[PDB]
Amino acid sequence: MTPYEDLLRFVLETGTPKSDRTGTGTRSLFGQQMRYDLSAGFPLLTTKKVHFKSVAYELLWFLRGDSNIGWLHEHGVTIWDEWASDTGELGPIYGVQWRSWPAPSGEHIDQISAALDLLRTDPDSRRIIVSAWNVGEIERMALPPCHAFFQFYVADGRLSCQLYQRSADLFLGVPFNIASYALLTHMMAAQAGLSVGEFIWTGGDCHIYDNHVEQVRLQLSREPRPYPKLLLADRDSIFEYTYEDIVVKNYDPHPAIKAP
Amino acid sequence: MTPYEDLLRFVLETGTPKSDGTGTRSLFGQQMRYDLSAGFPLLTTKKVHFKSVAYELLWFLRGDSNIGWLHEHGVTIWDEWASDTGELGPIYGVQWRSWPAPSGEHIDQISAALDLLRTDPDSRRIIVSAWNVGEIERMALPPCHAFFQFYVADGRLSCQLYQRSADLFLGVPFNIASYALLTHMMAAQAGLSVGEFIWTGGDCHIYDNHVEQVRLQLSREPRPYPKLLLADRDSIFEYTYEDIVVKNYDPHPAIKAPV
Ligand SMILES: O=c1ccn([C@H]2C[C@H](O)[C@@H](COP(=O)(O)O)O2)c(=O)[nH]1
Ligand SMILES: O=c1ccn([C@H]2C[C@H](O)[C@@H](COP(=O)(O)O)O2)c(=O)[nH]1
Repeated sequence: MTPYEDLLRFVLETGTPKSDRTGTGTRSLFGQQMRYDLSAGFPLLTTKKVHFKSVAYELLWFLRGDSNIGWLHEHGVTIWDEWASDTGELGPIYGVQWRSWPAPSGEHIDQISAALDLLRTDPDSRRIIVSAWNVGEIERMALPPCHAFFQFYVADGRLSCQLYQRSADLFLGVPFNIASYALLTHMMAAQAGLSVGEFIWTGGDCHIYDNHVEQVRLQLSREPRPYPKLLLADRDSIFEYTYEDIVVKNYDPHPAIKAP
Repeated sequence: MTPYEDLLRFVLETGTPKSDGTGTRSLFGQQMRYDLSAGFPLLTTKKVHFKSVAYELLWFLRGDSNIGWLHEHGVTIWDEWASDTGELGPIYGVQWRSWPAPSGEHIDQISAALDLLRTDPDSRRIIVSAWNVGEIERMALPPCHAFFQFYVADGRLSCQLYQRSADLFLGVPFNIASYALLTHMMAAQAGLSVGEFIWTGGDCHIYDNHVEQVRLQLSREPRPYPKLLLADRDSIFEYTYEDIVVKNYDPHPAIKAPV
């Protein structure tokens, strides 16, 4: 019922001091795991208000296979601007690898479509995998992939997804990542004719930045509310979902906490 | 602490029955954690064939696509898949040592990782991937231990493996010992102590034809782990089988992989 907050508390109390690329100190643990039963509720956080619009649009953008911020801008989303070129380009980041992993043949692999196929025709496959960690291409990316690699699993007509995320800004970043992949899992399940199972979040370096400590204590003092419910309009292709096809119902968070 | 045996028990009791030719019990997203300071996680509840483990890893480090070097040393675990020339495709070690970049250049992920460990231990990008989406079809089969990350805190090197598919009875004992061993080498080459080895799996399964063997293993009292000693070397690529001594290994009898 509070996998994120449990993890957040554990790292707060138990994390090891560790210097960071950004010059801010962190407390961190390595190899941590959160598990959500999606059937019980949609894990958009209630102990602090999370901006779902940013989440949903970024995901739709990924599913386009889009390396340009343009389409995000058409929709008022600016979360990627900082890193873009004067043309708006970011290099072959997430979505580009999801939809268009360049194969030696000179062709391209749509990992999203490949996975949906497997889920429909061979649900017991243990190879239903999407990777964004394209070693040869990472240098051309504005940023190395963070949520790097994910797998699907099917049991009893329920779809599960496990994400491997190599680095996790537990306070500022992870709440978006959880919501994003949960959303992805609903979209995949709907398109594969399955229901939702578990979302499993597995992290590499899980850290609380030193300048978020007070914000974390605030958030940990709050009693979680019941989770909202996720609803999707009917579509016959994952690539046809729009922002308007998604509804987050009964989302009742505590107030947003702004970070320094 | 016996994370392996715990996991085995857990999957045996709560696993979902499934298909694939043999059926399995399956759980998804299971994690195991070993403090390498406390001992080398070479299983004591059955004799684990470490010879095959150690040689396989050394073979990986070589970047070798062909099984020749493994026969040279008596190891037959990869036979069932080789071509008549004994090639396997760009499996594990090819990806570790020479991931083909679009530039025509090859990336040595091992050296890159070692270099970060020496140069920038705080890095959260210290990763080796075998999951080369474009090359998987050329491989005799797709990678199981698909990729791994290193992490340093307080001079201690931890490693995390992501393994998409896990034969809990036959495969996982090797995967643990192999990545445990690789962490010791990396730590030594980097001037670090050993921290934790974290095993994270995808489809974690016991084959239906392994249940009796699994029960035998679980009735056995676990014994203290052995200790691993690595002779000195100047480079991770120069280690040899003889550099690797597992002291004080006192396992219960091996358990034959059924037919
Ligand atoms: O989807 C993301 C992307 C980034 N980060 C955080 C983790 C790190 O704190 C930082 C990126 O820093 P590096 O690990 O690359 O150094 O951003 C996330 O938490 N989730
Ligand atoms: O290092 C390895 C390699 C393979 N396997 C197992 C997992 C599966 O049972 C089988 C590979 O089959 P697929 O998941 O590819 O179907 O081998 C392991 O457990 N460890």
